[PDB]
Amino acid sequence: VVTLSHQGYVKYQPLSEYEAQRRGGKGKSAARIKEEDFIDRLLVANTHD
Amino acid sequence: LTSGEDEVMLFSAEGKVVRFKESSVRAMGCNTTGVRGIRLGEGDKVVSLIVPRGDGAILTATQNGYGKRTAVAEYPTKSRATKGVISIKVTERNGLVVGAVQVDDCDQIMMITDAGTLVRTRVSEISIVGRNTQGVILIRTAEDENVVGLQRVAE
Repeated sequence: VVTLSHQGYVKYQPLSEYEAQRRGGKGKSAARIKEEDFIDRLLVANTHD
Repeated sequence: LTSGEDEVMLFSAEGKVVRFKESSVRAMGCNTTGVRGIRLGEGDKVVSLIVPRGDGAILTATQNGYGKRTAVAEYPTKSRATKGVISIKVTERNGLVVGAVQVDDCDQIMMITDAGTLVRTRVSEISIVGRNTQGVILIRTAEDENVVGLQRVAE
């Protein structure tokens, strides 16, 4: 899974690190957010693509 | 990616759906402006795009994590550059429509806000409702937060 910031910072992490749950939870933070930035993109894809 | 013959559905944050055949649009060169394909209103932006395939898979979302599952076939189709119908109730507990996905059962989805807070749940706990219905609680959004991402995870 790939995440991108407004200023532009890319990273991908293994999918198995997360587990399904019931709707209505809080959820852990995927990436340590900057002081002044926000995530504006998201994508799921295979490593060899 | 679009094959020779398929359908294109455009969506807006104000609840607008437009479906038309891709045959009405012709191929062009690289450095070409293009043409208008949806009779867009004012104060709205096209925030999602879905190419229908198969059947029985549709989902929406809002700024507060409210969405619903509806049948694909109950969306009327007209010519391009034409007004659409209301796809989901705006209300006040939802906010603005962010994105739409074509996901059937046996799958999972991910929702991420502007401050992280990744979450992953299944689609079994969302039922089939009518188009003119409001959203139900999916993710417990926190203060000063809005849903920015919505992706589909297959089986």
